[PDB]
Amino acid sequence: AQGMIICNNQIDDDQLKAIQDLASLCREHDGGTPTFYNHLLIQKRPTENNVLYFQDNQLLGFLSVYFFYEDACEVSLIVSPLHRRQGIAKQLLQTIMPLLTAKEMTTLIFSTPTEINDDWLINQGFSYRNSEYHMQRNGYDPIFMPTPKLHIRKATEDDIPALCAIDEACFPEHQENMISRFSMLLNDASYTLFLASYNHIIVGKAHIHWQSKEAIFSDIAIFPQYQGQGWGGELLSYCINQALTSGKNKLMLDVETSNQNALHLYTRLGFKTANVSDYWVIPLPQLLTNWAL
Ligand SMILES: *SCCNC(=O)CCNC(=O)[C@H](O)C(C)(C)COP(=O)(O)OP(=O)(O)OC[C@H]1O[C@@H](n2cnc3c(N)ncnc32)[C@H](O)[C@@H]1OP(=O)(O)O
Ligand SMILES: CC(C)(COP(=O)(O)OP(=O)(O)OC[C@H]1O[C@@H](n2cnc3c(N)ncnc32)[C@H](O)[C@@H]1OP(=O)(O)O)[C@@H](O)C(=O)NCCC(=O)NCCS
Repeated sequence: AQGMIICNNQIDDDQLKAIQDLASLCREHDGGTPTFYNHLLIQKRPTENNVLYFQDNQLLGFLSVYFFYEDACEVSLIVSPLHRRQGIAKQLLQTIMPLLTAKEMTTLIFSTPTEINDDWLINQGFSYRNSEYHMQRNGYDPIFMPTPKLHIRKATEDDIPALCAIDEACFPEHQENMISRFSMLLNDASYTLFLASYNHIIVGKAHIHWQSKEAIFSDIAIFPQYQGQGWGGELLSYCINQALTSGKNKLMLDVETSNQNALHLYTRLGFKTANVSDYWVIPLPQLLTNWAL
């Protein structure tokens, strides 16, 4: 008999592959997994945010907290489907709550696989917020496009006013960091900000972040006034074919949404939903009375 609880501030390489093996076992049974931020896990973070639960040399539970907002934190938590309703989740949370009360936390955000937990979550005071589709296009075949009607080019530092017009109309979350954020993106060769123009009028954009064997798509936008014309599909088509020409076949795209109709164009250019996570909110004091402290 042996139980062991490790609480640290950085996931080492072998711990990471134990965590990924446990997560894959949960994907086997749950149809999906919570959202993990691997770059944050393997980073030396200021506090002890990771909790690993072992039983006879076996990783059975894992929790990590991410401090994104001010009074809110995101929690990714998994327990071996073969060892559930044994209190492993309350043990992991008991471990982390001293850190949470010290940071003055008031609200917890849990990422969860869809459907399977809906009824007991809502019956315990959790509130659904949104969902996230982690998409991948893995085919080697390019997109065969009709007559191109857009001119598409890499944005230089001289397209900032157009980039800021696009952001103002589509990405209000960057309002007051926008010029300085663009100045760094445009002077980083691992980022390509594609500008789409129809008859010399700029109609939208899309970002590609190049990695050594992947390409990460983000910040796709067509102005609402221009969204009927087929330009969103042409722009994204062009970016896909650019990544394939560049020798990257793992194309990533993450979409936060509460309705699946925001997936129509992407799935139709060959992206598929590799994982879906739901995000539920609960007041911290309510969680520690429904779960014994
Ligand atoms: S201020 C602008 C804010 N930006 C966003 O919210 C970013 C995400 N969406 C977009 O930038 C545009 O909605 C995209 C997805 C690029 C579509 O632009 P377009 O409307 O120009 O693209 P097409 O005309 O080529 O495509 C029409 C086809 O696909 C589905 N569609 C509409 N809206 C979406 C969204 N939001 N997500 C996925 N698919 C979407 C449609 O089926 C639309 O086709 P129909 O002919 O309308 O059936
Ligand atoms: C829930 C999970 C995260 C931990 O489960 P666990 O170790 O089985 O949790 P516990 O045994 O600590 O039980 C704690 C509270 O679970 C709630 N809970 C867990 N599973 C539940 C279920 N299937 N139905 C109702 N409540 C459940 C209860 O309040 C349980 O309380 P009780 O048994 O004392 O009444 C596990 O089901 C899992 O890893 N699921 C997949 C990942 C996921 O959904 N993460 C999101 C968590 S919000």
